[PDB]
Amino acid sequence: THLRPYETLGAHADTMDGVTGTRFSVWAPNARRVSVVGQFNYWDGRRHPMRLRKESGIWELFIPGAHNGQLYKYEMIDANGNLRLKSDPYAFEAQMRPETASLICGLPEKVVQTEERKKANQFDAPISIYEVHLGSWRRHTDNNFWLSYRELADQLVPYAKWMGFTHLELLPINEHPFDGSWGYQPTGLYAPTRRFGTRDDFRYFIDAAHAAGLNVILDWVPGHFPTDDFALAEFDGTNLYEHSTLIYNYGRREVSNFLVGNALYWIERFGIDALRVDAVASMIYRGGRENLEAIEFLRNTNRILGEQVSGAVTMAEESTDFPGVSRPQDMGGLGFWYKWNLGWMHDTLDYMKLDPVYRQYHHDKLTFGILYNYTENFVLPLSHDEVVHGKKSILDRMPGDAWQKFANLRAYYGWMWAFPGKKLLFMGNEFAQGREWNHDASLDWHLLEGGDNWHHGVQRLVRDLNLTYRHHKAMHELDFDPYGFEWLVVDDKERSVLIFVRRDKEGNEIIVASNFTPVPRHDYRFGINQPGKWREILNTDSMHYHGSNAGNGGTVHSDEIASHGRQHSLSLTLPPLATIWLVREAE
Ligand SMILES: OC[C@H]1O[C@@H]2O[C@H]3[C@H](O)[C@@H](O)[C@@H](O[C@H]4[C@H](O)[C@@H](O)[C@@H](O[C@H]5[C@H](O)[C@@H](O)[C@@H](O[C@H]6[C@H](O)[C@@H](O)[C@@H](O[C@H]7[C@H](O)[C@@H](O)[C@@H](O[C@H]1[C@H](O)[C@H]2O)O[C@@H]7CO)O[C@@H]6CO)O[C@@H]5CO)O[C@@H]4CO)O[C@@H]3CO
Ligand SMILES: OC[C@H]1O[C@@H]2O[C@H]3[C@H](O)[C@@H](O)[C@@H](O[C@H]4[C@H](O)[C@@H](O)[C@@H](O[C@H]5[C@H](O)[C@@H](O)[C@@H](O[C@H]6[C@H](O)[C@@H](O)[C@@H](O[C@H]7[C@H](O)[C@@H](O)[C@@H](O[C@H]1[C@H](O)[C@H]2O)O[C@@H]7CO)O[C@@H]6CO)O[C@@H]5CO)O[C@@H]4CO)O[C@@H]3CO
Repeated sequence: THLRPYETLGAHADTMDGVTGTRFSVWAPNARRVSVVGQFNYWDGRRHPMRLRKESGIWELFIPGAHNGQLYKYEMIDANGNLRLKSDPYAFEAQMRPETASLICGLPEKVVQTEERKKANQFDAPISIYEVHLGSWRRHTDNNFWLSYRELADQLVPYAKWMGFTHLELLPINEHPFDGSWGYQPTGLYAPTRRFGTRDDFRYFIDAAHAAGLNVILDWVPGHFPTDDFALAEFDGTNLYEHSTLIYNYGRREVSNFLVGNALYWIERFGIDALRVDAVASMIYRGGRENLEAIEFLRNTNRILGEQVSGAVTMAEESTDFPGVSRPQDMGGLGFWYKWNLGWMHDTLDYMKLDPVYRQYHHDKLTFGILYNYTENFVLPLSHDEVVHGKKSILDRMPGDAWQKFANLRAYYGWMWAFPGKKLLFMGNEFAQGREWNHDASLDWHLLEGGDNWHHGVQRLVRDLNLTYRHHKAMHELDFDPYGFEWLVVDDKERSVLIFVRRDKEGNEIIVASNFTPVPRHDYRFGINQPGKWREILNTDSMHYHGSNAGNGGTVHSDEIASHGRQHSLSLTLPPLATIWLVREAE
């Protein structure tokens, strides 16, 4: 099939009877004369000129002498044309940023997705995502140097495992010239950025995450076009990948193939378990208002991906409300598995930002999320996009003095981990970093030095939340089935107390109660479905995270006393600015 253009183009290693070498392949429909430079070729085009094939379009030439390990570029005349030293677009590795040349390397081996890594990707799974910018997670203390891929294999991977995440999500690791793009303005789409080491160093890093029982989600940018370093624009002299606001042309089957391959490339040749596409709204908008060319391309890919690599999922962030982004292509379209719930993020943060005394008027911000919960398969994200550009850290959004801010933050996490939808937390959120995220420095790990403090408390809470959320199927099995969620107290606006139930397929119930004001609530009676002995399995006010240790303090048995149109009732202590999770003890 014509499906994986990385398996044939690029710069492979082939044999031509005994004599060994490097079977090159580029792509230009016009051009007129393209050849190969490098260290095996003295960087001069009149030593190895390359021969065209007219039907397909690929200029090529086996070369007996150039090995895996030597630098190279290309050299072409174009539609008329000029002289251009073009970079291989299928460069599986790229030189350091002196000249940004390519490098002769093969395909890395091949990874078979396990059945356990597929099982961690499915709708009924616990999914907690640690999202990380590899360039600013951590840095060496003495010189502020990046950690390598192998150092991240030793430090980021165990830290994520211990913290209880199921997934690691990397910002784009495309090669790219500018740090401050974070990876969203790429040059080498097929090359693991050399900032952190070789391509095999990065492959080693993925096996390590895999060894630790982590899936790796990769941020994938098929919707951002290379605008820097002349790399992919006016390439052959005409407009191949580029069109005629410097966007892509997903027209030709060989711009499609380039992209479809790149998705397949990471999943198959590194072991990547999920891809996340950002800004689908900018991809399919800006005939109709739409961009029907890009709608077809996503719809296509997510069906191709669903049958080739049947276990690896896709996720999307769409900033309008294009309907059914996470619904099958046959009707609605797009065909992703998951979608980021930005609406939820905006609504709940707005709620958290409110002075607690004003919360009674904005109850709607917490209860609205159920309405549209079953229109998409949702990821509750607390992303990098939320903590830069003057938007503040998540911690600094909270009202109150220091202790009140932290208690607020803990309750919000308590609530978030209970609420229907998968989970995503950006690095530094877990220890309540005070400052906005700075891509040019390490995170504020200095906060965690010295005596045990409030940041230790939040980090502990995130790990307990992760471990409690995994474990109990009620917390994660039925995110997308109305059966998995039922309000117990939706309408206590006055006191800002919200209670609801989570449910597994067996029908076990976990009660989540949030008190969003610093007024302690004693003897708060509410109705329940399953009478019996009840017990706290989670309490954001526990002194373990530096709360006041307010709580129910033991087993609590219910009463046959009606409440909220229900036959039996629990009467509980609700701690101030706090959520608690209750479980039913078996009889
Ligand atoms: O420079 C020689 C250096 O070469 C090799 O470094 C590699 C390394 O593998 C990677 O770190 C990477 O370097 C990156 C950095 O990671 C990136 O953050 C940035 O670094 C800047 C820093 O942000 C900034 O602090 C400062 O760095 C100063 C630093 O304060 C001093 O410690 C001093 O560094 C010297 C070291 O003491 C010494 O070990 C040696 O370093 C080698 C290293 O052995 C080797 O691994 O010499 C350096 C002097 O360079 O001075 C530096 C100033 O450079 O400034 C830098 C730059 O803005 O920069 C690079 C991004 O390319 O890649 C390098 C090389 O490929
Ligand atoms: O703009 C959206 C919505 O905003 C306001 O709704 C509040 C509501 O006031 C709160 O009490 C709470 O709603 C809770 C309920 O307490 C809880 O029972 C459950 O709701 C379910 C209902 O039991 C059930 O009726 C059904 O709702 C259907 C129903 O056929 C229609 O009502 C329809 O809703 C539309 C309304 O016609 C329209 O008024 C507006 O809704 C407003 C609402 O006016 C206002 O009070 O638009 C909606 C479009 O949906 O459709 C729904 C099904 O989609 O199913 C619900 C869901 O389980 O859960 C809710 C949600 O937590 O919170 C909401 C939101 O702030």
